[PDB]
Amino acid sequence: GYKVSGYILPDFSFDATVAPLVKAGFKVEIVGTELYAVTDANGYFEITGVPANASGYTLKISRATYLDRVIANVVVTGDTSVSTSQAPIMMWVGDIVKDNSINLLDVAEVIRCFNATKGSANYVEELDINRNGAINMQDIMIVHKHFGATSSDYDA
Amino acid sequence: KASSIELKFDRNKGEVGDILIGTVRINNIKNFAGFQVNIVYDPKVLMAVDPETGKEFTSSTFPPGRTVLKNNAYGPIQIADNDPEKGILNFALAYSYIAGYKETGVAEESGIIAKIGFKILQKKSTAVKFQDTLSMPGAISGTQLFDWDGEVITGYEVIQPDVLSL
Ligand SMILES: [Ca+2]
Ligand SMILES: [Ca+2]
Repeated sequence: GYKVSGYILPDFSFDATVAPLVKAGFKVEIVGTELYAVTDANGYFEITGVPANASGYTLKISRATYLDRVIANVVVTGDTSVSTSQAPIMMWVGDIVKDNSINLLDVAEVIRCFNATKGSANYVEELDINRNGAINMQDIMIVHKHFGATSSDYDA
Repeated sequence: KASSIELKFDRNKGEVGDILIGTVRINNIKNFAGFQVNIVYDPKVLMAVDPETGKEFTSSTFPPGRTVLKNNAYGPIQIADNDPEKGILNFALAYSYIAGYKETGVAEESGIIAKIGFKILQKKSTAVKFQDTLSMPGAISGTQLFDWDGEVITGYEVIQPDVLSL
C-alpha cells in the first residue's frame, strides 16, 4: 500500500496561540473504504496502506461546524501528496446546525450566545469561531464568508 | 481622505426631558460590510431612547436611522444586546450575503449607521463614548468594522463626541 497525505487549512484568520486548535480535527476519508485519518495540530494528515488506483479515489473531509468537502479523481499510483503546506486544502466553517448548507439557522445559533465570554454561562467554545475568547460579530462575519454555500460550492 | 467612525450630537445643551440625538457614522471605510460597537453613558443623567418615537431602549432595541447596509438583496442582519441600567449600548449589523455584495464591485463606504436618542434626566456635565469591553477583544476603542471578505478593518480613527456641559 501507499501513503496519501496533505495539509488542511480553515478559511479564516487566527493568531499563533489558536493555530493548533483550528488546524486539528479534520477527518479525511477515502470514500468506499475504511481508510482515513485526522489532521494533527499542524493541519497535516497521512493515510497509509492505500491500494493503488489509476482511476482516482474520492475523498471526503469533515469536521463538526464545518461544511463537508468532497474531492474526486485523486489518482494513486504511488505515495501521493493531495496537497502541500504551501497550497493546502481549504475548509469552510459555518455548518453549525448540520444540514450541509451555510444559512441563517447557523448564524442564529451563534447569535444565541452573542457577546458570551470564556467561562460565562452562555459560552460554547465551538461557537467561538476564531477562538479568541468571546462570541461576537467577528465570528458571525467568518460564517458570512460562505453564506449560502453547500458542499458542491467547493472548487472541484 | 480620513477613514473614521464618529459619534456626534445635534445639540450640546438642553432642558430636562429634551431628547439629544447622537448620530453614529462612518467615513471612507473601504469595502465596508458590517460592524459592532460598544457605547457607554451615565444612566442617571441620560436615558437611551428612540430618537423618533421616544420609546425607551431595552436590551434588544436596535437603533434606527442608518443610511447604509439597507439593501435586502444581501440580507442585512441586526443584533442588539444593550444594558440600559448600566448605561451600556452594544449592537451590530452586517450583510449576511457579502459574496453577492462584493459582486456589485461597489461598496458603501460612508454614511450613518445609527441614530440614538438620549433624554436629559439631569442638568449636569456628562459624557458618552465608544469604550472597549471584554466581549470584544482586539477591538479599536470599543469598535470593530468588517469588509466584504469578512475580515476586520484596521487603521481608522475613532472620534469621540461629548463634553456635553450643562
Ligand atoms: Ca447549516
Ligand atoms: Ca471569537
